Amino acid sequence: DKTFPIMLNGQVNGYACVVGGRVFKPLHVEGRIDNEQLAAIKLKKASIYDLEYGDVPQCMKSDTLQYTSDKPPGFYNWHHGAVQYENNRFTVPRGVGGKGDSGRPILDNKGRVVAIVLGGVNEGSRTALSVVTWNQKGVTVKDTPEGSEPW
Amino acid sequence: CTCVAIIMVSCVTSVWLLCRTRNLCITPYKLAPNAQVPILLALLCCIKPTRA
Amino acid sequence: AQHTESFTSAISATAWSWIKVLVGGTSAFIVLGLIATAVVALVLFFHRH
Repeated sequence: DKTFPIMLNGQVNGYACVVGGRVFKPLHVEGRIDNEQLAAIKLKKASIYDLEYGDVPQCMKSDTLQYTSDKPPGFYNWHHGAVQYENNRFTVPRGVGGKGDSGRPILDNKGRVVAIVLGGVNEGSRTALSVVTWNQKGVTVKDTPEGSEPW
Repeated sequence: CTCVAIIMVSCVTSVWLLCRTRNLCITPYKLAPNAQVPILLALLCCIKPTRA
Repeated sequence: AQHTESFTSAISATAWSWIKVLVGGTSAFIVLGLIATAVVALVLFFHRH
């Protein structure tokens, strides 16, 4: 794939994804991007939908194809494991869910992006992820678990 | 004082009866978290709507 | 003067029409604004489920 780290005094505190049409970057993190061609991106704030301005030209466009609605509950390619559910996130095991790795995409079997993680450092014996999802026709929904700290 | 006693003895037959039906509105639906409530009883007839 | 001038003794019918237009229309222009934020909140709430 193609995802970028955000530098803050030499350390990683977030991951910025790119989808065909608009780039993405979480609101709770800050720093400088690691690209010269992404250094001219007009940064702007938004609501909890996590909307950034994808002003990148045609040179690196069509990177990650968007996945539509009617998502099956089957296998999904998380970067540090796998997620198998549709309505909410599958209970990933312990160990994963640290800090500074926000915005990591959850891919599909065909390499298509379907959600972007936002928070949930720890819930207890399991770990629930607060991701953005598209409900029935493509309207973007921000879904959160009870008491999920940003991550 | 009779006017404020009839009101206060009939205002306590409200919450004894309205909250009795409001418990019966929702208890066949917190027993079923995998089924969606009808939209008539979601807001109008019973107070509490669907959450997440 | 035989009479006693009051506070509203000078306002004509045409001058009170401009009072009601300048009050009624601009107050209702905030009611349209206030009803707009209570509608898209309901739309985004219905997108949650």
